[PDB]
Amino acid sequence: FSPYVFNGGTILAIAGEDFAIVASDTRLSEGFSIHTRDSPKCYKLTDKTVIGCSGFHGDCLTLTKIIEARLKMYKHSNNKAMTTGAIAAMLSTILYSRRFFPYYVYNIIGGLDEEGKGAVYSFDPVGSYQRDSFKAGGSASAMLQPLLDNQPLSLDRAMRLVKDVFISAAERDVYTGDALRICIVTKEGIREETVSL
Amino acid sequence: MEYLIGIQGPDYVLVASDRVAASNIVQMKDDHDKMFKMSEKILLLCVGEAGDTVQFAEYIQKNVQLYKMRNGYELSPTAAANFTRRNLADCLRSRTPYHVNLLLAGYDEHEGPALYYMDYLAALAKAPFAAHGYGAFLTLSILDRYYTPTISRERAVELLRKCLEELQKRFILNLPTFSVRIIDKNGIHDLDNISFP
Amino acid sequence: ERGYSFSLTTFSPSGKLVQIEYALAAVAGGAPSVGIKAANGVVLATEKKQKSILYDERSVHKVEPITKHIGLVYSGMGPDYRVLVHRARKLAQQYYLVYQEPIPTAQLVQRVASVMQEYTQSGGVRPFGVSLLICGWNEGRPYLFQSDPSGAYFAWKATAMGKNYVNGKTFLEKRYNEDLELEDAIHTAILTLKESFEGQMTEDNIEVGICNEAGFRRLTPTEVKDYLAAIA
Amino acid sequence: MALASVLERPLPVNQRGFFGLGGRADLLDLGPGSLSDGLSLAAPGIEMLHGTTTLAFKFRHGVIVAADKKVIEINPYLLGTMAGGAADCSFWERLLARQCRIYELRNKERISVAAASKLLANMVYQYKGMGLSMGTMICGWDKRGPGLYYVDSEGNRISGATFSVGSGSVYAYGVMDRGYSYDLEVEQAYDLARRAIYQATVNLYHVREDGWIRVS
Amino acid sequence: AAVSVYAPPVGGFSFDNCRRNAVLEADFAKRGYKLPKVRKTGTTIAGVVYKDGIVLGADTSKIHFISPNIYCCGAGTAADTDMTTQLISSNLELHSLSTGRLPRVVTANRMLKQMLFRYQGYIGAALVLGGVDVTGPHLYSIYPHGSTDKLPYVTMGSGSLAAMAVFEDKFRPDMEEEEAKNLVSEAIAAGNIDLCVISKNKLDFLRPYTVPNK
Amino acid sequence: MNARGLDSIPVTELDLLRKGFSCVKNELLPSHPLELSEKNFQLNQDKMNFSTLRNIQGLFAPLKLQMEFKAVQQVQRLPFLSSSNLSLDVLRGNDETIGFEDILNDPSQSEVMGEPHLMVEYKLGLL
Amino acid sequence: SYDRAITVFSPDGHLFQVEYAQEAVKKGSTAVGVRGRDIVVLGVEKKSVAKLQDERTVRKICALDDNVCMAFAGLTADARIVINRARVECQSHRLTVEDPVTVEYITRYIASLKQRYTQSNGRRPFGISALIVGFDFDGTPRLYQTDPSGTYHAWKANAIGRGAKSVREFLEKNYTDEAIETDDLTIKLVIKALLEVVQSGGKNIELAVMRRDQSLKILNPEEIEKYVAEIEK
Amino acid sequence: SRRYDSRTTIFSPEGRLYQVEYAMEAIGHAGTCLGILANDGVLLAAERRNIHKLLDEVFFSEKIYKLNEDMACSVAGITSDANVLTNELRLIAQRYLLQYQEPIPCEQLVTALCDIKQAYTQFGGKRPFGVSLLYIGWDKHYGFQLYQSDPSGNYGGWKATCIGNNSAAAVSMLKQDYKEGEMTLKSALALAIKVLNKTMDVSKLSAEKVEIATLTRENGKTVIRVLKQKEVEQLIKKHEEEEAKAE
Amino acid sequence: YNGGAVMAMKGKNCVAIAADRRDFQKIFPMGDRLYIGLAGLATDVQTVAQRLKFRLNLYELKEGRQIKPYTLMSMVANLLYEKRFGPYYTEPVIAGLDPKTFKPFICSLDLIGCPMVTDDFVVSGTCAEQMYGMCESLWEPNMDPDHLFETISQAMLNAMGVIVHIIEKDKITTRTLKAR
Amino acid sequence: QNHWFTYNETMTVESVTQAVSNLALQFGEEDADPGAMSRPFGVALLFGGVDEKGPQLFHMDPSGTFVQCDARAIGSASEGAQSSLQEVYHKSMTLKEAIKSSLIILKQVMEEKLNATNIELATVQPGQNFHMFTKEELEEVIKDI
Repeated sequence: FSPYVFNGGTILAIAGEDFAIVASDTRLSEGFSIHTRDSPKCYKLTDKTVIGCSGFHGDCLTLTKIIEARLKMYKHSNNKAMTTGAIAAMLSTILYSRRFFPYYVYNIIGGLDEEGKGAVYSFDPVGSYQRDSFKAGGSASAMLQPLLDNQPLSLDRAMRLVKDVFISAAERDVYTGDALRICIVTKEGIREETVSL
Repeated sequence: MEYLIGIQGPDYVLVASDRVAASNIVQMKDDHDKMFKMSEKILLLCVGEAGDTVQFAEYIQKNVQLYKMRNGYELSPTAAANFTRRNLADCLRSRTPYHVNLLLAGYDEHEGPALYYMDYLAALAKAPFAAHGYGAFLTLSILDRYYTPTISRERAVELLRKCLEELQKRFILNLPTFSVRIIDKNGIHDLDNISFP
Repeated sequence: ERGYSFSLTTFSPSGKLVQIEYALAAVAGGAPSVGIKAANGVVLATEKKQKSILYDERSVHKVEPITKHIGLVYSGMGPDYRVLVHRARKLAQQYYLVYQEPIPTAQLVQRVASVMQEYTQSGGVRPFGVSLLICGWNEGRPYLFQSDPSGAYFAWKATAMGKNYVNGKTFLEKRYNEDLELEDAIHTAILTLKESFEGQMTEDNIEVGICNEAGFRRLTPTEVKDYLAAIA
Repeated sequence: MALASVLERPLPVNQRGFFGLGGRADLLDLGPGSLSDGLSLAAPGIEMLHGTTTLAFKFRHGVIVAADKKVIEINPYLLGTMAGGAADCSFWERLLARQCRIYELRNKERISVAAASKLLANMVYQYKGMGLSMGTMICGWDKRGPGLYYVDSEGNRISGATFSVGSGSVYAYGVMDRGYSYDLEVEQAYDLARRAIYQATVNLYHVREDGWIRVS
Repeated sequence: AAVSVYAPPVGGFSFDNCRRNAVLEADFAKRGYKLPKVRKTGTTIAGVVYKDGIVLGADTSKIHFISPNIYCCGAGTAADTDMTTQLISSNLELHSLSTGRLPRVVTANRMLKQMLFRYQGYIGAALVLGGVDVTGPHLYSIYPHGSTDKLPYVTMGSGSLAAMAVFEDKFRPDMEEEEAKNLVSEAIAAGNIDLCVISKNKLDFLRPYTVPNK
Repeated sequence: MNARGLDSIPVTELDLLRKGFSCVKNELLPSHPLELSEKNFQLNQDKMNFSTLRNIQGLFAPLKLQMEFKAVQQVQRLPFLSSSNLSLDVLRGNDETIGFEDILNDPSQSEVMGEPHLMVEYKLGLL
Repeated sequence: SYDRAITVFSPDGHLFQVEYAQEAVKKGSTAVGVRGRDIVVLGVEKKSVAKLQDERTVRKICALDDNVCMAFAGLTADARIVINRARVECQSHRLTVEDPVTVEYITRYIASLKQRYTQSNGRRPFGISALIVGFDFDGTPRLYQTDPSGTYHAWKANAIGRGAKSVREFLEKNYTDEAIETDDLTIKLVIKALLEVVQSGGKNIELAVMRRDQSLKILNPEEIEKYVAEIEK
Repeated sequence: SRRYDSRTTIFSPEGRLYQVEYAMEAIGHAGTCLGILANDGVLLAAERRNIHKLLDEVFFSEKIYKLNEDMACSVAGITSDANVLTNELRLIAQRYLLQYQEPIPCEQLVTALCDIKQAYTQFGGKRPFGVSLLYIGWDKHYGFQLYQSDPSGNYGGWKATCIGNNSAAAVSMLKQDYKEGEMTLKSALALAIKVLNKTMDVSKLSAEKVEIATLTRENGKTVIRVLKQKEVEQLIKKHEEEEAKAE
Repeated sequence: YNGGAVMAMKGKNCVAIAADRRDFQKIFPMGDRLYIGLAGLATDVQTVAQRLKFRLNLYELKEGRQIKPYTLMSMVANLLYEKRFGPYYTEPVIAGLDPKTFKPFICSLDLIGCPMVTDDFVVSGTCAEQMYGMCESLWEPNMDPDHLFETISQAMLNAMGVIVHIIEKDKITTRTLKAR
Repeated sequence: QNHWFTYNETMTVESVTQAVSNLALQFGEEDADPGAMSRPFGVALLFGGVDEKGPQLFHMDPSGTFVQCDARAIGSASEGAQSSLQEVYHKSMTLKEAIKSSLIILKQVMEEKLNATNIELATVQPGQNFHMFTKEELEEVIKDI
């Protein structure tokens, strides 16, 4: 009885001077069979932060629910909404709480900071995290990171780059979905649109 | 592979040990002490798995010091040996992978000098001389051949040197130096180290 | 003063405990019982509270055996007597299981008294209102003990307790001998019980049990009647 | 429900939804909790530092530590190094920093190097054999002068004037053993550390009276 | 007073030497040494139900005592058999003292079964239980894992096959005492001999119970 | 059936001489299959009786039994001395049976015992 | 009224049971402690002497560790429990931190233990007060006092027990930097302070003297008589 | 007064523990016990209270108990509590012997028991033990010793003391008849006989009213024995002859 | 690890008990004329001896009489059955004289306490069956203490030094022997 | 420190005051957690700090309740000190004159002589940590008041 099951996915994050981009595919699968062709992996936490996770699906659902409950608790106790760095530290502590029976989830957090600039954090199933400028995760991260490394930008060119990166990665991967979702975090709020693949 | 040798005389107990650390991932210097001071006229020596001998010695030393402070006088060597034997037997059953070998030496005004021996299964015996380590049986044989109940303080160190060199000419190189201490009616003294070119 | 007569865990200014004295007073208001140690046996006698024709002889008895060689009788409360009897039987069985030999009388008395002492030192309970007489036979030597509600036990040669026990004690002092036998002891026990009796004694209103080298035995009503007719 | 409250021992029988030997009792409490902190009991890819080399030695004017981040700034007056599991090192050294701050607040005096190393060793010794993997060198300066200790997950805790752990440990250790000297100036010490770390195959720290600084 | 004690201790079995012995036995077997073993009994036993009593047989005593009307025989590990028999005998004596009359066979059977099931078959003790009470003669058969079985004749031990064959060949309901004794003797010899006879004519069920001697 | 019974690693963020010689890994799993079963026999028996009694009769019976147990178990000696447990045994029904807990390792003659004040404080919950 | 339960406030905000507990300290033998520059001196006066007694078993000055001492005044049976707990804690602190214990740390532990017994109606407080002296790891002498309520605070020279007001006034008048110049001067100052209440010195006085980097030392009647004679000269 | 007597956990307005005072007052009714220290032994004499004509003599002694190979004790107060305390003392001695493979020192045993006695005067709901003890023994650290304990939980070492009924007169006579450093066992026995004779005003002494125990060291071993009626009668006769010669 | 061997046999108003020398003590005295012998793992030998001494001292203090051999083996068996799962590695042997009737008694037990009482001799160790035959051959009913001494010495030697204890009503003699 | 460890930030004065006040609420229920205290605390506290909303001042009461005060005085002479504060406090004022006014009120209310040794003073400012005045600073500020 194996309590772990691998599900496909691929996530990305680009940090700008006054914006942040988080994108992911929309497929759920179990290697051979296809569960659904419509399942976004990007969840909005507050008005200035977005989280994207991939891996075992049940662990992802439990992690998102726990994160939302903790956000509500903090808002009630401290009379203000908590920032991106606090979310990152709290998530690291939550992840390390289960060192001897880990969550099988890879997370990427993107959003704005206090000064109003983009911020991107990448984690590991145990809890180690660090701040980056751009990060790729999921199954196809190994074959996608060198492309980004060999290739800050403005919003339009970053979107163009994101679109070409996913269209190139989907044709060479067996877990990429039939649709691509992009979430844009700026000072006026958050907006998102779906691009067919 | 660590070494432990002890010889009892008429009114003294000569004790020797090596000063090499079991280093496998960290580069250091061969300056490590395997001798612990339980009281003014008691010495205790431990070899075995790293990370347990020091804790055991610290626990025993703290208990002996507490007894002294609470009662106003000191523990006899025999009482200390029985106390540490019971403690070692208790600790052995709580940690299955566990290997520590003890050797207690002390002096008393009434019963005179004494030397005790223990195995890793917590069996206590009183012997004129004892050894631990690699060539334990060979060292015991040569000491039995060359021992005399009326030995002198010098002849003891000469016999120690003879045993070490005779082990060298047959088994292995003992590059680590040795620290020599002697317990008398005055206290614990320090002698010059034993080394080879 | 009545300020110290209510709580069990309070010392009087004179250094006295009053509730234990009241428990002793409760003991001294029950039916009489007599124990005499002869040269080769021990006899226990007592009254019984039924004294009626509707009582069933096989239902409840006052003289009870603990082991093959130990028995006892009480004076005071009965419900408190039953629990102590059960505990004594359990302790004897435990001792036999551990040491593979029957328990001596002194050890059993010590352990029972230790059990009874616990209820006289904590608030929220009351002391046992009963007193016990234990007889035995070990190494060819009879024994006779008495245990107080306080948890204190004495070794006796002849004693009485219950209603009108001072007169019984002085009667026994007047007519006790150190070289008696079992039959003489039984006659003396019946006489000293008759001293405090009010009605006509029959074989249906007293209980007698003896203990010699054979074991502990409770006398049948026919034997009690025969003994009673002997002294007239 | 007042009689059940008096018994100060909540059994599953006294609760609601109980039938048979079990019932709808283990499926009742499914909330996310209120407040606590505790590691889970025992039953993927874990990031580990493999190709990293570190170096540290102490002399008259302080402690110099170099590496190829890979150095944890515990305090303004305390320094640490990671080797092995990154998550374990970060978590336990954060706990050590919190403990040091508590000590300073309580006693109005900074903690010593020996006490900090002992605290870290005691924390990591409780989980021996569970799977933790970490190796740390702790640097600082206190009322007794410079200090240097080595702590790992196996319970080892030793003190010395020269340490080195990493892939190129042997070469760098030999170089700085050949070039070591207690009565050494700061410039010559910098040169020796740079040469050793170069031959091992660049960061550089220096702990002083009043906190550490970064050289390059 | 010890400085490492927080709560009062309790009684019962102790599991302190479990892991130590577990590794020590493996090491000794690897290096080829010998350790003390447990004494065992494997002599054949039997029993039969005749007209008005029970006949138990054993080969060389080995017939345990539980009550004036109940007896038992054991096979397996000697210490476990002795301990279980003694505990049941003491409990039944307490029961008889409290209730004032001789006990029943079913009570002993139930106590033994519940004990053996509680200890999950780690206490190896196969027993043959027989006795007579107010209802009549009874005979049972208990096993180390806690499963009983009521039969008119049983056999246990190494040579139980021949004894079972003899019983199957020459058993008849409601036989005489001498015939039962001869049958038991022959069945035991087919695999000295000790026989225990519990008869209804030597027991009185209309008198108060008194403690026997031992 | 009474003998068959059916993430607690806190971190201090809510004396080493007192406690020692213990690791989490060894106490993660039992050493013998009969260890936990024997250590928790009375608790399992009480739980089984409470379950059957609650299912057959109602809530009142187990509550009354627990109330009687709690009331009678408050008049004992202080924990550094040995008690008799007379009335508790009478209520529980163990006043005429002998088990292996009574003849093996007499608790009244234990080989270790700690300080009085320490035990009284530990029982009260302060330590 | 309001002075029979430990956790009941008077209408003016008074906890009378703790004050009554403190009243028991004011009946014990007087204790004096003076802090010098390289020495700490403790002095206890003998309330009475019985010729048929062993003086070794009635001492009121105890050693908690290599660098900590203690002197009390109050309930003798209650003092022993606190002393034993303090000794165990002193030995246990070294097992967690290699450094030796500090006087402030051990005073805090004792005060917290004393305070733990004034929080409930099921137990009564400790009726003792203590004076703690010693040397720190870096070599700084200290002197502290503890009360049954659970409060502690440092001093330069203090006196507890019966007849303590007069001794405190004398110490206030006669304490100066040129009086603690040397060990002999400090010892003579302590003896002079104790002589204000003791009817005859030498027989009703005991001193314990601790120097830096040294163990506790108990002076004997010969030395006490010699110092008394030198003072009387 | 009568307001602060309810329980043991109440402080009087001047800091007094009336319940403990009453418990200590409870000791004044029991029999008289004595203890004298000599150069070559220690002594312990007690007065027999059970003197009824119908009592039996089954036990080794009535008030003298043996705790160890090197110690003994005498009680005065409530027999029920004395039994519990004696059992606990024996258990403590055996525990120390098992731990250290050496006999327990007398002061350590006394302190261990006094802690238990003091624990009952602090936690409410319990009642303090109304017993006093006298200990004698030999030890390799200090030799012959004599201690005393009281219900408060206090103890101290003495050279000659007395507890029980009429203790003050006995202490007063001892304080003037005991000479330090020059007492032998015979002198101690004579002094004990004289003091018991003076403090027992019931009647003339008889050998069946007192019991005397003697602890001495003989060839690396400690021997504890109870003197017999013959020796007691000789001692009483010698004392009476001395008194007659005095006048 | 060698285990050793402990042997006991009885004669006429006298008993004997012997062990192997060459190194740990194997024979302990439990009374005036009562002895025990333990063979097996050294640490278990020491632990069993110490716990047995604890229990025996408490018993004798509480009841005030000398213990008898039957009660001693009952206590030993009760102590050993405590470890039915994970037992001590010892095989005790008990030999002594009654404190009142002065009657010989010998016994043997296994590692979990199954007693065996004989009338000629008992043998324990790792080589019991090897020397059982020679013990049977050399035994004779009703020997004086001397003949008992030579018989037990020969039995131990023909099966490395030995130590022999001879227990009589009055005196106890201990000797050490060696084969040349 | 727990909040810093978990969230990598610093608490606010209101949050700290609330966290402290959560402990003073529980009393009178000994059947709850054994560490609970059976009687109210007998101490009043004043909290002062600087956070995102600027300098703050809070007051906590043995009843377990807290509010925010622009100027509060507690202790023996609380009523007189408060009456004097109400006549002098105004919003547009500086730290120096706040110090001077508080010292003047303290001198008025104390029964002893204000001599820069029987009082202590401390301030917190935006950009500077908690700071306690030394002897020289106390003498300088106590001169000419």
